[PDB]
This record gives sequence, C-alpha cells and structure tokens, in this order.
Amino acid sequence: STIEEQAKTFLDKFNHEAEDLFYQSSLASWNYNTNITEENVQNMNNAGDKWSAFLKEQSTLAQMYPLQEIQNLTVKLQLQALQQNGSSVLSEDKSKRLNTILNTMSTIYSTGKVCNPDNPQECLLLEPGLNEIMANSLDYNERLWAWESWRSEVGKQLRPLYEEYVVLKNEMARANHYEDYGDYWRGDYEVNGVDGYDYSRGQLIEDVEHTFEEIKPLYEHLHAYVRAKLMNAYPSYISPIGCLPAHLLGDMWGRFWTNLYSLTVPFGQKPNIDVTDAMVDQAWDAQRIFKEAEKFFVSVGLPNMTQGFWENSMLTDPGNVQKAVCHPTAWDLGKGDFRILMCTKVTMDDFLTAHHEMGHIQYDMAYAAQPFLLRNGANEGFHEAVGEIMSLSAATPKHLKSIGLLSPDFQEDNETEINFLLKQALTIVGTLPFTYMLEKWRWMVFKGEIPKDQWMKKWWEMKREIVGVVEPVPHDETYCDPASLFHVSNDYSFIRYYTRTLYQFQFQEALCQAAKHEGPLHKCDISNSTEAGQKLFNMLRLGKSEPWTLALENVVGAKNMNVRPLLNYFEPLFTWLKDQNKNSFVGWSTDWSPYAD
Amino acid sequence: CPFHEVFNATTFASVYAWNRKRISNCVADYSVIYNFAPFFAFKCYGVSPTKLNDLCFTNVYADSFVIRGNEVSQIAPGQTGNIADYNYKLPDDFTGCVIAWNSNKLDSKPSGNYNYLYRLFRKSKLKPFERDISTEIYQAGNKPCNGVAGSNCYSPLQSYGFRPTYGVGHQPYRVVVLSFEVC
Ligand SMILES: *[C@@H]1O[C@H](CO)[C@@H](O[C@@H]2O[C@H](CO)[C@@H](O)[C@H](O)[C@H]2NC(C)=O)[C@H](O)[C@H]1NC(C)=O
Ligand SMILES: *[C@@H]1O[C@H](CO)[C@@H](O[C@@H]2O[C@H](CO)[C@@H](O)[C@H](O)[C@H]2NC(C)=O)[C@H](O)[C@H]1NC(C)=O
Ligand SMILES: *[C@@H]1O[C@H](CO)[C@@H](O[C@@H]2O[C@H](CO)[C@@H](O)[C@H](O)[C@H]2NC(C)=O)[C@H](O)[C@H]1NC(C)=O
Ligand SMILES: *[C@@H]1O[C@H](CO)[C@@H](O[C@@H]2O[C@H](CO)[C@@H](O)[C@H](O)[C@H]2NC(C)=O)[C@H](O)[C@H]1NC(C)=O
Ligand SMILES: *[C@@H]1O[C@H](CO)[C@@H](O[C@@H]2O[C@H](CO)[C@@H](O)[C@H](O)[C@H]2NC(C)=O)[C@H](O)[C@H]1NC(C)=O
Ligand SMILES: *[C@@H]1O[C@H](CO)[C@@H](O[C@@H]2O[C@H](CO)[C@@H](O)[C@H](O)[C@H]2NC(C)=O)[C@H](O)[C@H]1NC(C)=O
Ligand SMILES: *[C@@H]1O[C@H](CO)[C@@H](O)[C@H](O)[C@H]1NC(C)=O
Repeated sequence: STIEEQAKTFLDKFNHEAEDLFYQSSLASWNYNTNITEENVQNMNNAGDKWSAFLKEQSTLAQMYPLQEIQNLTVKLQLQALQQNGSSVLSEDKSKRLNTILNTMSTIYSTGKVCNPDNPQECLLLEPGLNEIMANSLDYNERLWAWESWRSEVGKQLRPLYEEYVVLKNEMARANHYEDYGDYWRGDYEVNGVDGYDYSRGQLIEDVEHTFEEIKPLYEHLHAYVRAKLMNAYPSYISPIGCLPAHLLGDMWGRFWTNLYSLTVPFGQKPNIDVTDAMVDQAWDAQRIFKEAEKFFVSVGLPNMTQGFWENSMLTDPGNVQKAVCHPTAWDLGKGDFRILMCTKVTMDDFLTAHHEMGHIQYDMAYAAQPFLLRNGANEGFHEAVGEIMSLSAATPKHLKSIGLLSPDFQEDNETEINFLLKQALTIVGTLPFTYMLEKWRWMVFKGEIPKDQWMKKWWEMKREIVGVVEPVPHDETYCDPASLFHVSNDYSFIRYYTRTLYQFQFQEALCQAAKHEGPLHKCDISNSTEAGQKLFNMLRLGKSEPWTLALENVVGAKNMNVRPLLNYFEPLFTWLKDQNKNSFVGWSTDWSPYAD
Repeated sequence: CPFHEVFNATTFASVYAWNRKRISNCVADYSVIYNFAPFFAFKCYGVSPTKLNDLCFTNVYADSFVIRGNEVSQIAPGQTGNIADYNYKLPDDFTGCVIAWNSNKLDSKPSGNYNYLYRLFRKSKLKPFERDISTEIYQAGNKPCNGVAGSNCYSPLQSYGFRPTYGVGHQPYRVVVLSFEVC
C-alpha cells in the first residue's frame, strides 16, 4: 500500500528473471568465443538480442516508481542503475544516424591502409605490420614515415565524423540532465546520500589536477634520463634542452614507453630474472601453472576453486581444427559458474597472466551473493587493480626462490633492483601524463570550452605543456590526431586507466603493512599471511552495495585516492636518478621544434 | 517398510506442492538408507541417529521434494527465507530427520528444465506444515487486475532453470524429510 513496497516486490521478480536470461546469452557467447563456426555466430546473436530486448522492456517498465520516495539504500541503488534511459531518448532518425557513424568510425579505424610513396601495392594495416615497424625499428625516417602516414591518410577520414558524433552525444547527454557528455562519463564516480562519504561529479576533475601535481618531480627526471639516453641512438636529432619528438617514443602514439627498454637499460651486463628455462627443463605443463596460482591464492585465505572450473575451462589451445580467438579472459556466466579462457604456453609472462586472471576470478567469486544489478566492481577501476596487485606481488625473487623455479641462493645485487624498477617505471609512470592529458582534452572538447576551429592547436599545445613531446611535422586544422586512437574512436572511457594506476599501489602499501614487511615496498609479498587475505576479502564481498569511497576505507584508511604510495614504491629509482643528471638539464622548454630551421 | 518406493520414484514433485506419503503400521528397516549413498546432508533432530533401531512410535510421515542447492540449509526448525516461509515450514518441536542428497545427473538437462517450480509470492507466511496449490495473481498495488499479468500484478509460480553446467549451490538437490509421532 506504499510506493516503496512495490519496489521490493518488483525487484524480486527481476532478480530471478534476469539471472536466468543472462546465463543463456553468456553461455551462447562462450560457445562462439571458443569454437568459431558459422551457426554459433547466429546462436549467440539471437540470445544476445533477446537479453537486450528484455532489459529494454524492464527499463521502460521500471519508470513507474519515482526515485524521490524510496527510502532504503540498496533498492535505491538498484532502481537508479536500472532506471537510466541511456540512449534512445533522442528521436529515431538521430539515433539511426548516430549508430551509423559509430559503426563507420570503428570500421575505418580497424581496416585502414597506408603504403609507400615509391611502390603503391604493398600497404599494411595498423595491427599486423604498422605498430610492429613502430615498435622494432631503429631508423629515423622509417618511423617518421609510419607515424605521419598513419595520421595523414586515416586520420583525415575521422574529422567530419567526429565533428558530428560530438554534437549527437552532447544532445543525448543534455536530454538526461547532465549538461554535457563529460558529466555523463564522470557519472560513475558519483556518490549521493551517505552523510560522510559524499562525492559530487564536479570534484573528480579537481582531485585529478591535485594529485598529478605531485607526480611531476619524478616524471621530469625520468624524462630527462630517457632523453639523455635517446640522444645516443639518433644523434643530431634531439636537442638537450628540448622535448622528445613524438615518433621516437616506442609505439604509434606514445602511450607506453616499454619498447624503449633496449635503448635505455642502466646496467646492460646483468640479465634480469626470467625463469623460462627452469620452467621448460623441468617439464612444466599448461596445468601445473594454474595449480601453483591456486595454491598461492589459497595461501592468503581466499577459497579454493569451484570444481566446476577445472572441468570446463579452456586452459590449453585446441590444436588441429578448433580455431578459437583466445585473448585471456575470466568469465562470470553466473549461477556459480566461473571459467577461464587463455591459449597458455610455458613461459614467464603467461605465468603472471595466470595470476591476473585468477585474481579476477577470486573477485567475481567473492561478491556472488549480492543481487544481479550489483555484481560489479566498486567503480570502473577497482577490478583491474585487484587483478593487478597479485601479479605485482607474484614476481619477486623472494617468491620465485621459494616456489622452486629459481636457485635457492641466487645472490642478488642492487643493479638488478634498479633494472627491474626502471622497467616498471617505463610502463607505470610513463603513461599517467598522457592519459591525464588526453582525458583533459576530451573533457574540454565535450563541455564546449574549445571551439571547433581550435582543436588541433589546443591538442598540440597541451601535449607540449604536460606530456613533453612535440610534433615532428606541422599539423593544421584538417587532420584529426586524437581520433586515430582506439579508445577515442570506438567511444570508450579513458579516465579509469588513471585511477587504477593509483588505487593499485595504495592497496599494496596497505596489505604489505598488514604482513609486517621490513624492506622497501617493491620486495614485498602478501603470501603466507592470513591477515592480508582477511583485510582484502573484507572489501571484495561488497560489490556496488556501498559507495566506492567507503570500500576504499576498509582496506586503506583514507577516503579518496592518493599518490604517496606510488612515490614510496618508486623511491629507490628516484634516489638513483637524482644523482644521474648532474650535467643535463632536468625539464623542457616549449620553443624548440624539429622543423625550426 | 516400503522406503524404496519413495527414495526411488522416477520423479519427485516440486516444492510448492510437495509429496506426502504416510507410512502404515509395519516393520521398519533403516539399515538401507543409513548405508545408501554419500548423503550430502543427514541431520536428525529428535531421534538418536546411532540408536534409531531402538525406538518406535505410532505414525511416521515421509515428505519429499526437490530444492535448489544452497537452500537445503533452510529445511530446519526455525529458519527463514524464500523456501521455509512460503512453500514448506517445519515446526519448532520437530522430531523427524532431514536428509538431502545430490541429483545433478538425473533432473537436469541441457537447454533448461522448467518442470520444477517454486512459489515466491504469498500474502501471509505459512503456518507449520501446510501446503498451497493456489495460482491466483498476487496483487501488489491498489488496482484490481482481475487476473492478468502486468504491472504490480505478478504471477506467483516461477520455475527453476536446472542445467548441468552449474556450480554446487544451484544443482537440483532431492530432499526426503521424515517426521515421527510401526516398529
Ligand atoms: C564446434 O562447433 C561445430 C559446429 O557446430 C561442431 O560441429 C558439429 O556440432 C554438432 C553439435 O553438437 C554435432 O552434432 C556435429 O556432430 C558436429 N560436427 C562435427 C563434424 O564434429 C563441433 O562439434 C564443435 N566443437 C566441439 C568440440 O563440439
Ligand atoms: C533495506 O535496508 C535494510 C537495512 O537498511 C536491509 O536489511 C538487511 O538485510 C540483509 C538481507 O535481508 C541482512 O543480511 C542484513 O542483516 C540486514 N541489515 C540489518 C541492519 O538488519 C534490507 O535488506 C533492505 N531491503 C532489501 C529488500 O534488501
Ligand atoms: C526516461 O524517458 C522517458 C521518455 O521515454 C521520460 O519521460 C517520461 O515518460 C513516461 C513514459 O511515457 C511518461 O509517462 C512521463 O510523462 C514522461 N515524463 C516525465 C516522467 O517527466 C522519463 O522522464 C525519463 N526518465 C529519466 C530518469 O530519464
Ligand atoms: C609459505 O609457507 C609454507 C609452509 O610454511 C612454506 O612451505 C615450506 O617451506 C619450507 C622452507 O624451506 C620448505 O622446507 C618446506 O618443504 C615447504 N613445504 C612444502 C610442503 O614444500 C613456503 O615456502 C612459504 N612460502 C613463502 C613464500 O614464504
Ligand atoms: C650498489 O651498492 C654498492 C654498495 O653495496 C654501491 O657501491 C658504493 O658506491 C658509492 C658511490 O659513491 C662509493 O662511494 C662506494 O665506495 C661504493 N662501494 C664500493 C665497495 O665500491 C653502489 O654504488 C650501488 N650502486 C647502485 C646503482 O645502487
Ligand atoms: C532404485 O532403482 C534403481 C534402478 O531403477 C535400482 O538399481 C538397481 O540395483 C540393483 C542392485 O544393485 C541392480 O541389480 C539393478 O540392475 C539396478 N537397476 C538398474 C536399472 O540399474 C536401485 O536398487 C533402487 N533402489 C532401491 C533402494 O531399491
Ligand atoms: C583446497 O583443495 C586442496 C586439494 O584438493 C585441498 O587439499 C585443500 O584442503 C582445499 N582447501 C579448502 C579450503 O577447500
């Protein structure tokens, strides 16, 4: 007889009708993802569209309970996550146009071609052949030709589509009371009505700009080092007080610098640890690796596997004819069914990807008791952090000298310490300025602060101001460089890659403080310490039930993301770097340019 | 005693209408169930599980049904949930024995098995030891529905989706509850 009681009565008929209709779609998708045949494609698309139509009908039905009188918090969260109109609030023609341009953008990105100016019959796609030249070559002109032709002949096709997708998304987000699309994107970190844990969408921006200011005194030194070393592979092309040309960084855009490690290794006379011969000359099969991972996970206090995961998961690659696209994933088909998909081999990198996947699986196993709509990470960035700290801790010499792969003594020196820390920094702290800058640009575009006659100019200005790279050939307002990225064209959010990198390290410095560590942070392990597993499981089993700024307090002790753990983790490399630039010039000026002559 | 006629029927009934078989006055031999199978769950509450053969009473009843996996822990004196409140409630001075075992390979087929229902919408909590076979539209709002599905008027019978590729906790378990009050 209330407008609140008819909420629980309705959520029970939806938390049982969806947990069943979702299993069909998920299983039918798995059946295609591991056995690529023709009939399986339609067998998956059928169930997929069925589940989508069911969700749409439930959404248009649940608009009868006004969110203004619901008093409980869990039912409010469920109704709010189910109520959002999302897209389709536009007219019909507008929605059709938007879908068409999104598909066109994805297709143009996937199948672009760029050839030679002296032989136009031998052009290569992006994935198998271009970012391989951009990753393995060492000649200046070849990298320059690649980086310029990938943006001159595939970028110029995305501008007259982006300049319309922007307007369409702006309208779709303003028809839901958001004031722009950037607010819709940040609407994941929103928390309202907890009295002590409030978090308005407008603050997120500020928070980012108040933590990235604490990283610069390390990124600057890393940058000066990488530059002083690059100036010995391509002499007379880099000036000692300028920026780095944006094509010598290591890949097409400069997102990760990890492909530079062969040029800028500090001590090139010590091979960092790689137990790939001890694994092979001891007859390790593709199943012993997962046994070791499960043993490590049961050491800290998390449950065993489900006994339905060993029978159905596809750990090995089916040889003769079962051609199956295997990018390592961990599935959550529901109803107590957890599976892993990865064409594993016997090397080291897969020995860590196994732990990453089992971390995802432990997370998805912990919160399987909540309702259906709340089975997800606390926000869009917790999942990968939880999955990553495990692999971060499962590659330390104290661990690999106790599992058996390494020798029992294996004398260790500070040189391999520096080596490993730098190889980590060239991927962790080398992608934060770029991510922050790209997200800032996309926000300033969607909000309307940059008129559409000033896109490329502001983009390159911000790249020179923050990241520290400069364009090698002048780019006017006909090109479109940001659209030549994968996450920008297919309409994916990007801010998460900047929050995860923070959360992750915080978790470490929390759990290592429970296991009562002694040395520096990067030599720590959470294995054989049950208190760590308990402190972590206290947060794992929450899902989206509580606001994320609470589940972050249960394990750390703060309320928001911080940046002290990252610098605490990178302190040794920092102390070494600050004593390597006595002669160089830490910093960069925004006036030099490779064409200012 | 005719126990093998209730532990072995080709199919049990669903929970919302369980099957009650009353035992007459004859000789009872429990030595066959005690050494029958793994018996995932077997808890006696009044009678001596190690001395069962030494007592006897007037009448014994055998109820039988099929419930989900993680819900066996609700067939017990004084529990609460979607099963022990709307479908099958045990009193507070229970005296029988609860036994339940796995039947994953007999009641579950691929592509779903929609023949094991369970009612989850009832206006009033069930009094001890009562069954209901009603199939009237449970009306939640304030508007007469006159008997059609729609908004705030839901149909109360919903079926399990039993399938073989489930985790322990959703595979169909078979339950045979004994009550005592023959020798
Ligand atoms: C992978 O998919 C193909 C295509 O469906 C399967 O090939 C047939 O599958 C049906 C469905 O069970 C069988 O009745 C046929 O006998 C299969 N044909 C052949 C030539 O095998 C194939 O079985 C699937 N892979 C596996 C491992 O089952
Ligand atoms: C309404 O809110 C209350 C508390 O605010 C929820 O009560 C919890 O319910 C779960 C499962 O029913 C119990 O495990 C907890 O112990 C309860 N909390 C307390 C403090 O008693 C209730 O579940 C919410 N309504 C719904 C439909 O979930
Ligand atoms: C979600 O979309 C609907 C339109 O599809 C919005 O408008 C309401 O739609 C219902 C259904 O026809 C009408 O009965 C109401 O009169 C409409 N206006 C209202 C409720 O003000 C609806 O407002 C949207 N809700 C949200 C949260 O975006
Ligand atoms: C975690 O604890 C276990 C048990 O305490 C350790 O396993 C034993 O380690 C000792 C150390 O030399 C060996 O002598 C034993 O043979 C090991 N047990 C078995 C069954 O092999 C394990 O080494 C610890 N791991 C870490 C990383 O500390
Ligand atoms: C690694 O550790 C050794 C000591 O264990 C360091 O060697 C000392 O370095 C300082 C630097 O000026 C010298 O003054 C000392 O005389 C060195 N000791 C010896 C015995 O020669 C070494 O510098 C460290 N290297 C790194 C990269 O951390
Ligand atoms: C329940 O029924 C099954 C078969 O419906 C019985 O299994 C029989 O067991 C006897 C003794 O082991 C065998 O000789 C038969 O061949 C089995 N039948 C089949 C079809 O395999 C089982 O014994 C019955 N349970 C009880 C308690 O009587
Ligand atoms: C996990 O499985 C192993 C292997 O069967 C067993 O020895 C161990 O006791 C199990 N632990 C738990 C907590 O289930």
